[PDB]
Amino acid sequence: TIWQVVFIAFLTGFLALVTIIGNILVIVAFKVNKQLKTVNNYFLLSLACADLIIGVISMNLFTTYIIMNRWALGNLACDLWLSIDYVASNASVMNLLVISFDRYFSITRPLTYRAKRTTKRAGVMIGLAWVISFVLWAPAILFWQYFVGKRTVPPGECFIQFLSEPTITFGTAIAAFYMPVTIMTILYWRIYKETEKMNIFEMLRIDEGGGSGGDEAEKLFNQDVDAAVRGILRNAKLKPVYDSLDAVRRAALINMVFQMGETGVAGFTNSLRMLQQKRWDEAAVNLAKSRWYNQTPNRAKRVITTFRTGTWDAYLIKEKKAAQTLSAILLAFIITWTPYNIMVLVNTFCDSCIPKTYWNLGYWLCYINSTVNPVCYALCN
Ligand SMILES: C[N+]1(C)[C@@H]2C[C@@H](OC(=O)[C@H](CO)c3ccccc3)C[C@H]1[C@@H]1O[C@@H]12
Repeated sequence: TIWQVVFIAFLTGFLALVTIIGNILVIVAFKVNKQLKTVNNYFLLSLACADLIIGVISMNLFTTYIIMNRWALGNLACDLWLSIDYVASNASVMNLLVISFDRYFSITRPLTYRAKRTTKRAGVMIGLAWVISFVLWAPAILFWQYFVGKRTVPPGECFIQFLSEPTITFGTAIAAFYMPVTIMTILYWRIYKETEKMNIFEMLRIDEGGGSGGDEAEKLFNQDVDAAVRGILRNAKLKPVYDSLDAVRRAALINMVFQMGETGVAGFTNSLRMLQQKRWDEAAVNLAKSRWYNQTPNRAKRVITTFRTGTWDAYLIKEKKAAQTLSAILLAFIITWTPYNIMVLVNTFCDSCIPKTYWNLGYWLCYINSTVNPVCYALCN
């Protein structure tokens, strides 16, 4: 009847504005605050831009196609709305690929990539993403009916002409969803597994606020770490303490030797006794009331915490939070776009087995994915 139409228009209207509000609020928080324009947060701007377009146009136009059950906007308004919807969502999956590429190279190759992530290279990746999405859809939707010589799409309805064949649509489905999802699936596991994955060499790197050095600097750094341990073994007051410590707290001991020298570390008599006597809680308070905690508090606070917990929980707080963001992003993407692509996968091997009702619900389900992304920004960061 029409009673369900009213309810349909209310629910679809609610999701339209809340997507827009969420996206606009993100952009304002990017243009105002100069502390949110980072490398990874710059890619979240392109996502907020693409999702905003869908919320203001695609969400508003596709609703009328369901309500009136007919397209009454013309032929020039049809091919444009499809181009807008397909380019923005294609730039969207390109943005997600760039986001997933940044974290994968920052973990796998932290020596020759972490110091290469600039704003210049970030602006190009986004710029190219929007251009590539344009070349693949705009001519294929606008200038395909002319190459044929006629418009296959009948008046009153609206759909892409070159995607009439289920075979082509399926091929489009794989390269565009199945292939990026499987890639981002492999990347995410590589990032989540290589979380720790944490040695002394990188431990010092953080405390120094240090950066990735050359290939030769790694040869010298290893010799310095190896020679530091030899000095601890030579030391008659450090050797018994160092030997009783585990591989995690051993490195934390070298952290102080690298800083204050072997002799300076040997000063903490009461602390070293507590470390050998497995009294971690008492040594943490003890090391926090020295001159070392007052000279370099942030460096000490991470070393002291390493002693207390016995884990690398003081050097992964920024990296684990970076994985929680991507986890919330790809989860919403594979839970919404999948039921549509499942149908595309199925529709390829049959004729009439998937109702237009399910194609509509499968279509609208992907729209709300653009709404979760602004929420994931306030749910993680
Ligand atoms: C708005 N949608 C609902 C349409 C259908 C789906 O997209 C797809 O599944 C296909 C590939 O399977 C696709 C279309 C365009 C761009 C990339 C993929 C989700 C989004 C996307 O803009 C389209």
